[PDB]
Amino acid sequence: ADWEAAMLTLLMMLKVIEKADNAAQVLTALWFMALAAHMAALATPPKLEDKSPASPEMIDFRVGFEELATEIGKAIKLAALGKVKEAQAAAEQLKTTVNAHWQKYRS
Amino acid sequence: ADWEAAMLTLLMMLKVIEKADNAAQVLTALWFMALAAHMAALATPPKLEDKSPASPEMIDFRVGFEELATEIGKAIKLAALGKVKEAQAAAEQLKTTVNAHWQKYRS
Amino acid sequence: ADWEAAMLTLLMMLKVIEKADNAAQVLTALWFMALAAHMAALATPPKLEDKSPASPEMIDFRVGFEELATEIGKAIKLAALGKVKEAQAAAEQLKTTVNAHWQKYRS
Ligand SMILES: [Ca+2]
Ligand SMILES: [Ca+2]
Ligand SMILES: [Ca+2]
Ligand SMILES: [Cu+2]
Repeated sequence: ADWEAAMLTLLMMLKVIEKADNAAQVLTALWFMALAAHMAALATPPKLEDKSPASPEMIDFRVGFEELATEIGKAIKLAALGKVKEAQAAAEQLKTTVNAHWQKYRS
Repeated sequence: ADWEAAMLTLLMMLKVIEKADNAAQVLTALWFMALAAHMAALATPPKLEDKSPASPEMIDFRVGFEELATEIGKAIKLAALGKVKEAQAAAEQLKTTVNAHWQKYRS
Repeated sequence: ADWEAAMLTLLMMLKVIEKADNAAQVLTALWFMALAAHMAALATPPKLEDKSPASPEMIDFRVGFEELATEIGKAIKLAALGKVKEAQAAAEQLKTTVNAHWQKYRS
């Protein structure tokens, strides 16, 4: 799975979260977000493969991507604790982090 | 995903398993149990972060957590082989391992 | 999760893909295929554990297994891009790679 596959999975799963009804689905969808972010952890967007693993421009991508992953884990939390709507509220701000990270590296 | 997020996912997925009907769901839910246990493999419960990675008290947590993971894989087995109920019977004993591991490290 | 557990998951998820209707399910099922292939990446089939990690017969298994994983990522693509049927067409050829890899290492 390359970078744009996981990001499109994140964006699609966020739509499944806002349209879900129970806590099992939002926990299921958030875990897929964690799964998609886990598979593309070592991946590189098609914009930065010509920039070094030690370059600040791509290490920006490394902190921003793992910042996305830790916010997902905070959202998986409230879904597991039963707070299904605070998780959906946390998933709404998560879409901001997903949208911003995707736009500056997508096409 | 921290330790208590995965354990609450395990406990919730065990409830989805006993309430499922086919083999695809129990295989789906058991794979999420494997996924939750995989994401929190290197994690540490909020009780032992002040105990060393080489301490016997936390290496107890490392064997007990990976013992949980290998029992999950044995349960993913029977669900994949079509033995949907022997998997649910294996998931019931899996809840014992999940409950015992969670209680001695949860809050 | 051992090797035959993931392969039976792949074979079962391929049946869920051809029977699905939207793009969320096929993306969900394809991500489980990526998940099953990820958990059994370092695993070894019950036929080759008596053959070295540096032997060509098992390194054949290593390239063939990771070739399966990269074809999955190409299938997760079209499902995420909305091309739900080109993904199902890509999942049909994926079953060929799954069947061939499974038969020469299964029992
Ligand atoms: Ca609805
Ligand atoms: Ca029922
Ligand atoms: Ca149908
Ligand atoms: Cu992993």
